[PDB]
Amino acid sequence: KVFGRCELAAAMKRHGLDNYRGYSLGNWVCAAKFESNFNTQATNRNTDGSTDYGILQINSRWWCNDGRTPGSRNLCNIPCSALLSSDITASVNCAKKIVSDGNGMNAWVAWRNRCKGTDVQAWIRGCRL
Ligand SMILES: CC(=O)N[C@@H]1[C@@H](O)[C@H](O[C@@H]2O[C@H](CO)[C@@H](O[C@@H]3O[C@H](CO)[C@@H](O)[C@H](O)[C@H]3NC(C)=O)[C@H](O)[C@H]2NC(C)=O)[C@@H](CO)O[C@H]1O
Repeated sequence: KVFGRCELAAAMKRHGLDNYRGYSLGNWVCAAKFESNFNTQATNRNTDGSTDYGILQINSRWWCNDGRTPGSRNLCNIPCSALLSSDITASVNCAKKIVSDGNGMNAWVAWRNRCKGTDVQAWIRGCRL
């Protein structure tokens, strides 16, 4: 499913992401935009052999099990395919664990390079929240 900007904002808010760990909603929407272009089915393989999954491009080396990443840690205890669902619950629950792991949102390379330090509030402009 390819979410619309405000549609995603609403879903993430509903799932408790607004200001989770001090990160406003605009940060999460900006991250999803640049990580997957709001597409829940997005996947991208990395050089180390791991793969990033879904709306928030969660990596198989640490967070989920895809059965083909030797050394995967599976910290969110879920098959990576669960992160591609049209329902973002699994992705959100796992993201909460990731952002709490010590490096905050820096865990998302696109957030660090394209969202961090920008006016993220613009990402939720005009949305009925
Ligand atoms: C969204 C996504 O999946 N992002 C991936 C990153 O999570 C990953 O970065 C590495 O993540 C691990 C797990 O959070 C980091 O290890 C943690 O480091 C912190 C502080 O340094 C420490 O407090 C934690 O104990 C430790 N976690 C454990 C359980 O070992 C690790 O530092 C990150 N590596 C780097 C280079 O930032 C990167 C890299 O694989 O991939 C993203 O896709």
